Amino acid sequence: RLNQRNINELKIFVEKAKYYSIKLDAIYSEYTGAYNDIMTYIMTYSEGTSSDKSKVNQAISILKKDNKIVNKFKELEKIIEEYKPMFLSKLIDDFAIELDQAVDNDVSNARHVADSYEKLRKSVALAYIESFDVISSKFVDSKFVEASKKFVNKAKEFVEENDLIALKCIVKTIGDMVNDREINSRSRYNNFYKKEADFLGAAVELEGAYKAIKQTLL
Repeated sequence: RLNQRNINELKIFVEKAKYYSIKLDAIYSEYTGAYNDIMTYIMTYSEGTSSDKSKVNQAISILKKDNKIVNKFKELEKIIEEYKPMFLSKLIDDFAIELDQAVDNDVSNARHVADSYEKLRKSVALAYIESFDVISSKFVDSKFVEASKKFVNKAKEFVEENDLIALKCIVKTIGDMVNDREINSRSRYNNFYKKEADFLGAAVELEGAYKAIKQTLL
């Protein structure tokens, strides 16, 4: 009856986007060294600890190279094509432009490129939550829809603390629920991340609300 097609949509979204977090971690793992070389050069140059712009021109050049980072980001946008917020698309295009216009020895664009990269990485994690928000919204069940808004809001507070760590937990947690496996309410990071607990709280409320729906479709 009611809610089956809502459940199919969510199941199809979570499965399509199963690798969304690991593919974001791939961008981090590959480009973190480029980012730090920029951040470190700036702070070191900032205190008149001399100039080695080579490390920035190298950093910028490895970001630019073969459009790999832009296309890795465009892949993530397409994984959530049907639900992608406009806040993602603009930032990807703006970051492409920003990179395209980065010139050698121009250190201020560098800081800006670094800044846009960390913001874009965050937006990507926020874009998974957004998509979850759009799908969950469509459900005809007060409890699930109310559980979903708290889930979404605690997922966002978690992402503000650590985008990459939060995104990993969000994908897993919604992965587990949708695959009918018990949500684990234990902090996976032993409360090192202070927002994880509130998120898993919202998740086990969501979990009870999802289960009741599944009971209606038996």
